[PDB]
Amino acid sequence: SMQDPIADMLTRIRNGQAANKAAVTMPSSKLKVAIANVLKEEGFIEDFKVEGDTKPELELTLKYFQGKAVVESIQRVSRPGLRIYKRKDELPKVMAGLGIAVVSTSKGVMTDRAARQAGLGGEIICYVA
Amino acid sequence: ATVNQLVRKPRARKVAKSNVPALEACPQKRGVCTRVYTTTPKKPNSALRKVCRVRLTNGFEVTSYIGGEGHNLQEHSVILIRGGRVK
RNA sequence: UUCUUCUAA
RNA sequence: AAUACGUUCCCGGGCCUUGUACACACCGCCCGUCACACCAUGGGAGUGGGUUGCAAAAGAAGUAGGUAGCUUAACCUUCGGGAGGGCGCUUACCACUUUGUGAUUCAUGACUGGGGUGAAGUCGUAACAAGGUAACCGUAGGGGAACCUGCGGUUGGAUCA
RNA sequence: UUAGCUAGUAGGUGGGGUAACGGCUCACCUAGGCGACGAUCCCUAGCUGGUCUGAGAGGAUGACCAGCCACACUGGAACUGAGACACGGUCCAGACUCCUACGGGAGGCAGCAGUGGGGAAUAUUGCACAAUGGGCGCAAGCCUGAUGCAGCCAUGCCGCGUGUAUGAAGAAGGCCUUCGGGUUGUAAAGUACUUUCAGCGGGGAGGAAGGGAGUAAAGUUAAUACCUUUGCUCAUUGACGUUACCCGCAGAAGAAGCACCGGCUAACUCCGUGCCAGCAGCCGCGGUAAUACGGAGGGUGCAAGCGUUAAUCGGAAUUACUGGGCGUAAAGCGCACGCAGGCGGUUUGUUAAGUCAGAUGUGAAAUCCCCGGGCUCAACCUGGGAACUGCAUCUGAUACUGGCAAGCUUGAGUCUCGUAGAGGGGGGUAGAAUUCCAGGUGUAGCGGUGAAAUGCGUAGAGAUCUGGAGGAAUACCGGUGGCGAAGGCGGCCCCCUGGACGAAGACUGACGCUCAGGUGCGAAAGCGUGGGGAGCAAACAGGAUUAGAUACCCUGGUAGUCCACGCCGUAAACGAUGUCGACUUGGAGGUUGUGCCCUUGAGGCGUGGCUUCCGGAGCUAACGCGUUAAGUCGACCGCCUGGGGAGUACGGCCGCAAGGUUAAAACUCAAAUGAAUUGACGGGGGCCCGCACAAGCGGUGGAGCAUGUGGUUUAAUUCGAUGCAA
RNA sequence: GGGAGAAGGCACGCUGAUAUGUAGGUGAGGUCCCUCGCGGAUGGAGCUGAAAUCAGUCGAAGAUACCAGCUGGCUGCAACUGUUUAUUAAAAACACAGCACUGUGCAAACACGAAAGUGGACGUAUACGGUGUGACGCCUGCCCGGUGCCGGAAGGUUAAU
Repeated sequence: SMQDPIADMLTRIRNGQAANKAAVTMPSSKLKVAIANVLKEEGFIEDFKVEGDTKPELELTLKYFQGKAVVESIQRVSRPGLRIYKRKDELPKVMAGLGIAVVSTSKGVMTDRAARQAGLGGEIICYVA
Repeated sequence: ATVNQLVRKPRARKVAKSNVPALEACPQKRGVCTRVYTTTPKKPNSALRKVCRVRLTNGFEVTSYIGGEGHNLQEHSVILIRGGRVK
């Protein structure tokens, strides 16, 4: 049943944009926060609110612009059936670099343009555009 | 199309064959005339197509269209074929 | 209740 | 003059509607035996090749082992021999070759099975409309041929004071 | 449609053997070894750098150059030697060829030429060791069919010509024409100019540098012998060679051709031709006016070549890793189970495997790329660089994925009370019906169809009542209800038994998902033994029916339908939608729980499970789906790849068989196909009209003649009209 | 299950070694227990004795004599083991398990018996009698006119009376 919480997360983001919701909540993970603390920093969400003691629940705030949405695309690169590990030179450019690609390297979670300036590759999670 | 199925079984690209097998990947092959005759074609056209039954080099017995208008062909004659179907 | 068929431009 | 109740049916036309594989348009499309012709093929008493397994036979040359025999310039030496070598002997291995039995593959084969194809044949008209017994899947039976019928299922079927 | 393979095999011990280790060999133990990550067997094949295509991913490919390997008439074996199982060595067997006085011998172009052969097709018994090397020698040298040259083929890649200006009378002529003209066409003619190349004649580098001799000095030694080293002279060394290059010479001279014009795709007329001749990559042209045939003119495309065929990728995303789909266009197994398999909640450490980073090694050269250089440029040659996408090693890195431990509880699973149910087997039991049997009553028909008839009846049927027997199914309830994974399950009762849901809880600690191969279930018909057999009903029989009726209809009627136990394993086994998650507008229901509110009556507010219709976004080729997705995403499995052939052949598998199952190929076509639109049509449905029918009356068709047509006849019976509409 | 001893091929003597008798079999005297026996263990002398390997060695030949299968391929018929023409015929004939029909409710049917009675059967329809067919596999169509058989009792016919 539960084969990924990450692909659960991005689709809950994806279906919440079209549903025009302001708050998408889900149970939280350590890796989930490490991604959610990028897109606020990268300016694709407005707020995330990690709460919950017995079980942490991540509650998001969707960023909307001129009525319509901000997240024009949200994907998954390394799926659980097929993992993706690209070096620092094979880091992509989402929408010719205008979008961002979330990569997890040994130095935590960052974006690809930071990882190029970090000069070290790793596991590409998803594409956000 | 699941990659595990793609792992357990590769994509079988379909293998195509020649429509002109008697030349056996040659440009032209020598032949011997066996019977020279005419043949009515199929429904949309009505003619007497001059044509010859040919014994080849490799023992194959094929038919091959006589192009042009008029010829001097006999049986037991040495000819040369290039290919091409007649529709 | 019964009742068929129309060649090849 | 007669007669018109009437619109059930007939013929035609219009309108809405539905079905539809039709579209030089139901005088439409369409099917299968059968007859003829063409094309490749299945099967097939067999037939002739190729390849190979298997079980043994086979033992040239060669080398290795043994060696009664014949033999033997350097070396030992009493000068007699010593070892060794030669030659032959036999043994081991093995090529050529042979036997049987299989297997596999190609070619061929009286005859026979369907298949596909026809600008004109013969027989019927099953399907397409409720195609004039709705259609079709299974399965079984029957029957020149489409097919028919029984049981079960499907709608990918029309009808409705 | 190759699943089992192996006995020195696999391992050990010991001995032997080889340069070396080791069933390398042998002996003796052990029974191992291998395989679904494809062993085994069959088919095909020298391998790589590379080459070709492709944007890439890839695909194909291995001539030429390289690196390796293998082979040398065939089959064998050793020998020798550091190195051989030796193309140009031996020995044996074979084959073939040759010589012989017949006793015997000899022979190996896959070296370079060449000959024959085969073939669609691939060159000279060519020259020369000058250079470059290689072998021997102190050297000189000797040899080299390695090597450097020439011939040969538009075999390929390049570079170059076959002139340049001018020239309208728009010449002639051709073609075409609206006969006016147009076009060929500045094209040619003519004029002025140029002489590249080829030719001819003359001239004239580099590749020839080295080395070689004679000499000088130094070193070495007793040496000023020799020798060595370094200077100096004499001569050189060229096969190509009549070189590269340079001047003369002469004239526009000696030098352009294929393919194409219907669309696809750049470029049209005319004339011949009449489904003939033909054309043809595809669609398709020719059946008297052809831009598609043939010819001409004109034009387009290329060019010393131009076409056709062959052959490979691309286009083709048409196997979709990049980069596909499976509701109906091909495609989700009939479902369920489940191993291997792949996949995995959460949190903490650990590990550092994967992964990432760095560094070393290697990834030969060539090639390709980039920057240069050289040949008059170009092709070509060549310098440097990058690249060679890898692999090995070392140093890290710790987010994730693993590995290791510990936890947590949401996932998953128990415990507790209940709930609904055609959920399952087993055994009873009812009531109607039908049939049959027996009897009473009673009389002449019954039955069936569209009509009938077969049939049943006076031997008393039918009908009617009474009695009895038997099998099968279980009205009403009943429901776009219920349950089961489906296949499916329907009177009532009993016995055994399953699943689901809900409620409060308690617990467990990730215990999960999917699942090739495997296992079970699995409608109906069919099969096997037994049983049973009312009704019904293939086949079959009769009767109709019709042109025919092996059918539809009637009257019969058997397997079969029922039961027990087994086989078969297919169904439009359909929701034509595989399973388990998560998210995402609603409305109207059905069914089944369970809280609250006074139930203030059949009420309201909740909260679950399941299911039906509608329908938003979204998606969809459309149709539609639409919180039970055909929406958005996750995991894993099954499948698809033009149509016919064909789920067929041939093998295997399974079965008593029927068959099931696995699963092609040849050949053939340019379609097949899905939705949806417009018409048309329906022995489809509504609504309306018409001397359409009905209601009427008179006629035609009988007769004779008139008139017209057909036919026949004729020397000729002029021609045309020929359903309705001659 | 078989076919299949398919077919086909190899070994075979003697001597020695292994081991001057081995594998094995038998098993004392000993020794201990002993409820002491027509004992139990232990114990192994003794005798008896395969099979194999290795190495020799003889012949033309070693299962040397006697003894003791000719095999293969196709097809007819019957499935088979069986039974038979004593004394010219052993089979395709018969029988057969199997199948089908039919009869029969026990004082059975039926048979032998003038009868009594007996067999049937001390069996009771999963029984018995008869006929046909002859395993097993796949099967087994049509015709009741005829001839039989069965069922019917309306009418015609009709005995003794």
